[PDB]
Amino acid sequence: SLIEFGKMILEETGKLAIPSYSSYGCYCGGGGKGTPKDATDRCCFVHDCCYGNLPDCNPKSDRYKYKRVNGAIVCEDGTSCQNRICECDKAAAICFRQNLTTYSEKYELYPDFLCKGKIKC
Repeated sequence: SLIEFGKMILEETGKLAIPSYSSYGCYCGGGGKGTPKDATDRCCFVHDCCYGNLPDCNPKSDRYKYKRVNGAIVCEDGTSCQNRICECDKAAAICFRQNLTTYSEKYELYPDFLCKGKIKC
């Protein structure tokens, strides 16, 4: 769930999911159209695609558990949806941490009409 995702993001990056990653670019938050603007946005695209691979799961509300072993994120065992959701989210958090040096506030509240283009998962 967004509660766990939010916590991963904060832990990894030192940034609050809302609003740093909830209105960024074309895919972070309410994405769904266009070419991703930068590496962070691409992280959101991949994350959207990962969720899109689980059409009978409910990633926003189904809670999972995770722990850290030596700083690394480890998804605890739960149902099979919880497992897959967690791996999607873990990958996004690490993607965000990897691209922190190019995070650009100019993409915050990015306007919808500028999200142009096409990109398949």
